[PDB]
Amino acid sequence: KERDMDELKKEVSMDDHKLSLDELHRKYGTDLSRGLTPARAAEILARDGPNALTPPPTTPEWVKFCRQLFGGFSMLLWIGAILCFLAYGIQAATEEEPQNDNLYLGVVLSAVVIITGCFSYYQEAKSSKIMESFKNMVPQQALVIRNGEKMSINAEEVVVGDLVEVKGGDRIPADLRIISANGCKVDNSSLTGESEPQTRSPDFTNENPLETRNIAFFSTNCVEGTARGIVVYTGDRTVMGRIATLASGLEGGQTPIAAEIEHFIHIITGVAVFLGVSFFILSLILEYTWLEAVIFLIGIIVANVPEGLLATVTVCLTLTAKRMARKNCLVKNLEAVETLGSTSTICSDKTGTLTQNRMTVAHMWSDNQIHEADTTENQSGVSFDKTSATWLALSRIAGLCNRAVFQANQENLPILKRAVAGDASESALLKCIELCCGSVKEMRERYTKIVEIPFNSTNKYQLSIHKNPNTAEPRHLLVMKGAPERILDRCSSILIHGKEQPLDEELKDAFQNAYLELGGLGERVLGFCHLFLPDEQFPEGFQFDTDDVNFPLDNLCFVGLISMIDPPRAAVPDAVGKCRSAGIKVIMVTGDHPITAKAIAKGVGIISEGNETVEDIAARLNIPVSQVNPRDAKACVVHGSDLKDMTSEQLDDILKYHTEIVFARTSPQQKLIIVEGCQRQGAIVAVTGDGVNDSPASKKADIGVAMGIAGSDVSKQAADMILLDDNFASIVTGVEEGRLIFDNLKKSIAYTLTSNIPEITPFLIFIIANIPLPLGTVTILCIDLGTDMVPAISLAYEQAESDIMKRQPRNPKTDKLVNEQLISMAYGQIGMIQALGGFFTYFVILAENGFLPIHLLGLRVNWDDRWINDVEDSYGQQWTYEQRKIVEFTCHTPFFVTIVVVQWADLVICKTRRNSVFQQGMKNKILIFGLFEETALAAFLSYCPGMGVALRMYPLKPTWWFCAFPYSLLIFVYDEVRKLIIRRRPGGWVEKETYY
Amino acid sequence: KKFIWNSEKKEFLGRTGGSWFKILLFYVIFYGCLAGIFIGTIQVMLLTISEFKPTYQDRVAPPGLTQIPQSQKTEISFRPNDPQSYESYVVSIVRFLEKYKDLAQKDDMIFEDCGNVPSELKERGEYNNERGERKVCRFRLEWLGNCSGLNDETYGYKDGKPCVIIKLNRVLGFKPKPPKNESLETYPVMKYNPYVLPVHCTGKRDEDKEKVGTMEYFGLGGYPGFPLQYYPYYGKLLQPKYLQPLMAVQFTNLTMDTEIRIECKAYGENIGYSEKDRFQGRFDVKIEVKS
Amino acid sequence: DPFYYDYETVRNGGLIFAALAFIVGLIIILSK
Ligand SMILES: *[C@@H]1O[C@H](CO)[C@@H](O[C@@H]2O[C@H](CO)[C@@H](O)[C@H](O)[C@H]2NC(C)=O)[C@H](O)[C@H]1NC(C)=O
Ligand SMILES: *[C@@H]1O[C@H](CO)[C@@H](O[C@@H]2O[C@H](CO)[C@@H](O)[C@H](O)[C@H]2NC(C)=O)[C@H](O)[C@H]1NC(C)=O
Ligand SMILES: CC(C)CCC[C@@H](C)[C@H]1CC[C@H]2[C@@H]3CC=C4C[C@@H](O)CC[C@]4(C)[C@H]3CC[C@]12C
Ligand SMILES: CC(C)CCC[C@@H](C)[C@H]1CC[C@H]2[C@@H]3CC=C4C[C@@H](O)CC[C@]4(C)[C@H]3CC[C@]12C
Ligand SMILES: CC(C)CCC[C@@H](C)[C@H]1CC[C@H]2[C@@H]3CC=C4C[C@@H](O)CC[C@]4(C)[C@H]3CC[C@]12C
Ligand SMILES: C[C@]12CC[C@H](O)C[C@H]1CC[C@@H]1[C@@H]2CC[C@]2(C)[C@@](O)(c3ccoc3)CC[C@]12O
Ligand SMILES: *[C@@H]1O[C@H](CO)[C@@H](O)[C@H](O)[C@H]1NC(C)=O
Ligand SMILES: [Mg+2]
Ligand SMILES: [Mg+2]
Ligand code: NA
Repeated sequence: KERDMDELKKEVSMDDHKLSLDELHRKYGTDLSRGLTPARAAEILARDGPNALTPPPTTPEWVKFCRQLFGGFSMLLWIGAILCFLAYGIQAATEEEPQNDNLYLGVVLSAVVIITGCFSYYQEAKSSKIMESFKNMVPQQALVIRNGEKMSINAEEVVVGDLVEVKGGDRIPADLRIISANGCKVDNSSLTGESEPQTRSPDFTNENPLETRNIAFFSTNCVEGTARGIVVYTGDRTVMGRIATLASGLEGGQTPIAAEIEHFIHIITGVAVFLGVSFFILSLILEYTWLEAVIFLIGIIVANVPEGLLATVTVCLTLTAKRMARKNCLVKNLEAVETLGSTSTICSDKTGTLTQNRMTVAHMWSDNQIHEADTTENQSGVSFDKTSATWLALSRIAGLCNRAVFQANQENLPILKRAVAGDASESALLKCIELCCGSVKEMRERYTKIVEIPFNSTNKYQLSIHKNPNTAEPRHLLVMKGAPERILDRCSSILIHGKEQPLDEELKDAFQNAYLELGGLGERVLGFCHLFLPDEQFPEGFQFDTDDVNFPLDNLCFVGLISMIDPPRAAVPDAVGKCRSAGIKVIMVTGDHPITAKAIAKGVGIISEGNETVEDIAARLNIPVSQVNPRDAKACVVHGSDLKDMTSEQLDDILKYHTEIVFARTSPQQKLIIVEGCQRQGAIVAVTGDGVNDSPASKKADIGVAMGIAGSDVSKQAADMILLDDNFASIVTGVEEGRLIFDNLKKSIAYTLTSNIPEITPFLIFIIANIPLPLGTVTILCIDLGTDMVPAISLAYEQAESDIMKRQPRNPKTDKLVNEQLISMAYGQIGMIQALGGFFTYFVILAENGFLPIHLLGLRVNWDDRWINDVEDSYGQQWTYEQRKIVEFTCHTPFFVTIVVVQWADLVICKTRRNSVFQQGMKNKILIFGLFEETALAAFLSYCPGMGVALRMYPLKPTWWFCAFPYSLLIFVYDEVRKLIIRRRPGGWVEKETYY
Repeated sequence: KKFIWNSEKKEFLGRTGGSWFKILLFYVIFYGCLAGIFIGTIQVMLLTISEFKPTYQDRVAPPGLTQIPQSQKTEISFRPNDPQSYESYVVSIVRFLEKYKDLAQKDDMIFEDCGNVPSELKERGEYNNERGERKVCRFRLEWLGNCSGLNDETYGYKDGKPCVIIKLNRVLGFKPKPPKNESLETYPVMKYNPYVLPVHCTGKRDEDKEKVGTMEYFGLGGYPGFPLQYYPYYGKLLQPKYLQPLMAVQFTNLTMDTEIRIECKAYGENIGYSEKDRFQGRFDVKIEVKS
Repeated sequence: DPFYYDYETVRNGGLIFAALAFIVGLIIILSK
């Protein structure tokens, strides 16, 4: 019945906040000024549960180990091992002196799966381990009023329906219902995604419990001021709690890489059972009994399963994940490293992910000129002209008349990332003056503050009078700031390059259009002004007691405006440009106000310049919006207020006809609906978020990306990839590496899949032509799990053949990892030449030892017999059992060496899929070592003392080392001219048939 | 998604007809060239070997020692009464000695009467084809006394006290070298040490050596071995219908209804042994005449 | 006799090569 629970969680929350204080207190039975008695609080504490989210569902380590021992690839090797023991059972109990080949192979396959499980498990567990070192859960106590007394208790010890007081800086414990506020501004950034610090007013404002101001929220911090409130929701019943529980209860889906692995297995086992069944029927048609034919069936099918490809693919993914971890881009999932490359639509979060989520000084107005300040997090932008006197006056008005100062440990931290006490606006101004106008430390005390006038509830203004330390004038310096309309109403003089001028409308209207320029840009603007009081009328001893008119409200000297907003992160615009360059559709999904979301989208690249919305065209023609055609609007903004009353088909149409989309004022549940809508198109979706609202979106998306520091812990756990450095450019690195490793996997797979033809053809013609076995089991293991291991891994180190960030994202229904072209090359052409070369070495050895190839036909009937010790060759010589058997094993060993020689050229041609080996170049040092190690190991397996006794691999007469040479050169030349024709003829045949 | 069989826009099993023809034609030409290349290289390989001698002969360094009853496990278990119990043995003995009858060796142009006494080796020039088809020394069944007879189409062999002849593995250019007169304890044998390769049978342990009472050997002129006048071998091409020497061994005093192991070890300097191949040089048999 | 092959010489040489080629590969993946 959990379906209904998850459904009740996908619905947007409701509340009873809109209630009179008497109605609220009667519903909760709580005193508004004294809270409640401690006994009642303890009774509720032991009634419904402590105020804390239920811990995540613990995942035992043996469970995820067993998880790594299963899957799809390991499952194929498991059925292979089981088929080996089945064939062994059919061989042990039915025939005399049964061979232990199948048993050896079965336990080997089991060991392959187990070892791969241990390695992959250690990697995923290592990621989870370093992730556990990031839980810096510091206990936080709340201020609760109970029985009429102020008590500071643990957050979990807080209950429902009791008065709670919060001070500027304290984090809101539970979900409160504000009853009495005083300049209280809370930070709803991590929950609803509202950028600027939304104030909290006790009066009911909006029907939406999120946009309203009489509700404090879980995981939100009180920015400034103080407030009181009755606890309404506690623990998991909270807003962010109901969101977190939803994130834990959503499905992860199937990664694209895993789906490609499954499709690959479909083709592998398809041809495996086809060959096994057709050859089983053929063997029964010949002479072999059902007893032997069954072994032939299981043998041909099992032999067609790449035993070593599991470890090679796992190591490949692990290597790319290693590179991800080097750039502080951790991946909790070993296959999630690839999902970025296949992604075709990225749903980003504005506040926190795209933006820095911090008020920063944007632009300044000086001498009727707009000056853009540097808004980069690392300070790597253009610096404004900081030399004029107007800048000095403006900077003094901002640095002096502002209730903001640094804190205790703020000394070694940078100027921006450090902590500041006060309003977010005042903090931005303080950071700007401390970064561009020297230091505000001595600049503040240089002007002794006499009398201050803080901000006002109505007709907001902040002024103060300061002394003057300049050695040229003893007059008093009065400074004031506020909303541009208030300053325009209380000013007459205007500052320009040092001197003053009247309020002439020629430059005053020039100030008004600049005000609308910065305001329309989605920023918050503040006007700054100052004036010199006449020391003749206000002497150095006349204390301007704060009661009456001691300062001229009007006749002040306006210096300029100072705008501010949360700027996007440093490499965010460039990264978005790269994603759109790669063909990835960027869709901003945020619950912030549209007035800012549209501007940020224009500033990052989600809304291109020149593209208009339906409302933009309606405004450009001075006509109602119901007239213009939405098809004439490339981009569109979707208000969350309107998204609620929408169907699936409507959202589908929004995505299909609008290329640049910005979802604003969207609830976390609506973020989930948006991601599901993008997934209905059949595209790969990546969601990059930070707040708790991005938790249900990061969990359902094909790949979730969380911020390593600015991201909430819930969404950070529900994500599949973490950016420890918060560098959004890692998204670009990710899509690049994902496409790269995808192609490298294709190459590596084609390599291991090429060796299957010469591995199985000996046993096939052993049944057809009735000739001695050309290649044994152990020798095949020396190729699949021995030599070719390093070449396959080295194939992961291959670089880009062309610009991968220039091509469009891969089509999930078309560009598969293992297409029919790959099989047409490995199983069809290259592996065929390798098999012919192996048989060549076979006949070379047997003919040189006295068994001409023509004479080998029908010889296995007596060749494998252990007692016919007088088998006649072509020269009349009689060979005993062990003599000809020694020849057979010393015939399996060079066949294996032949596999290595042909794999030389096969590796070189698989290294490049389109470019000539001369174009790409043998610069892969791991590949060079892959050839040296492969060759040296192959020689060691033949010439080491005791190999014919342990592995039955006898030494090779040196001439054998040159039997396969022409076949290898042939493979290299054929594939080289193939890629040459694909280069010169990019049209049809060579590309659509062989290019994989 | 697995009904891509056909469509009204021409696709079969996944692709169109013209595409099926293009791919099939390509694969036929490609595989045809691959086959021609493999055939040409295998032809060069055939050109690197001669018709009168194998290039490598070291894998047959120690010659083997086989017997006439090619038993399933080198075991001779039968009943002295039931004629069908030992039919599988007698059939193989008659088929083996079918090429040694006096009528089979009748042409004087390919057969040469070696002699009634084992003599020195007979080298018929070099192994080239400059000389004609070499002659093969005759070997009549009369040499294997008590194990040849003058029986009819069916060689009435020994029911009690069976016969087991031994044969030396035919090797090209192999010249057997019997041990020097300084015989290092070689189990009583005749003084004809210079022109015959000795072969002596015995038990395997203190039990088998006791159960096997008396053994009687038969050979050319009565010597337990192979005469050097029949070596070396010049290949099947130059010496067809060649008859390698034979030597019979009869176990007279056996313990009926008891499986006993016999090891017939051939001695000589050019005769090697192997702990892995119980047939290289030596030879084993498990006789059990259960009545 | 032609029935003897110096397998120890070829074996020793094969191991010398299997050692040299491997140490050379190690030098290859260590560009210093
Ligand atoms: C071959 O078998 C015959 C039996 O048919 C053996 O002839 C006997 O020989 C012993 C001496 O060992 C005489 O006492 C008997 O009178 C003989 N009997 C017959 C019927 O001839 C002969 O010895 C055997 N040959 C060998 C070499 O053992
Ligand atoms: C052939 O073997 C038999 C044994 O099967 C020998 O005769 C036995 O001799 C022992 C004394 O050593 C007696 O206890 C047995 O009763 C005898 N058995 C029979 C059946 O006679 C016999 O001496 C052997 N003969 C030869 C020529 O080796
Ligand atoms: C033991 C012997 C007789 C078996 C003979 C098997 C040969 C004839 C089979 C094995 C693999 C086969 C090929 C497998 C792959 C391709 C690509 C496919 O899209 C069309 C068929 C085509 C072109 C096949 C042609 C026939 C083929 C070469
Ligand atoms: C195609 C070229 C550039 C690759 C270089 C690798 C070739 C030349 C190397 C790889 C392995 C080598 C062989 C390694 C083992 C043996 C046995 C030894 O006792 C004699 C040399 C001999 C017969 C070598 C001959 C040269 C050889 C075939
Ligand atoms: C078009 C051209 C380049 C192809 C010419 C084919 C060459 C490269 C092939 C044809 C026959 C081949 C030889 C066939 C015979 C022998 C003897 C054998 O015991 C070892 C392999 C060895 C030594 C081969 C080496 C390579 C070889 C000479
Ligand atoms: C014992 C065996 C029994 C049948 C013949 O008497 C040949 C021998 C030796 C080769 C051996 C088969 C049994 C099946 C294998 C184990 C086989 O599945 C296989 C699986 C993987 O590679 C090969 C195909 C050939 C095989 O190796
Ligand atoms: C071997 O020595 C014996 C005497 O010990 C002698 O009778 C015989 O003729 C010798 N044979 C050869 C070939 O020298
Ligand atoms: Mg394999
Ligand atoms: Mg956010
Ligand atoms: Na997920």
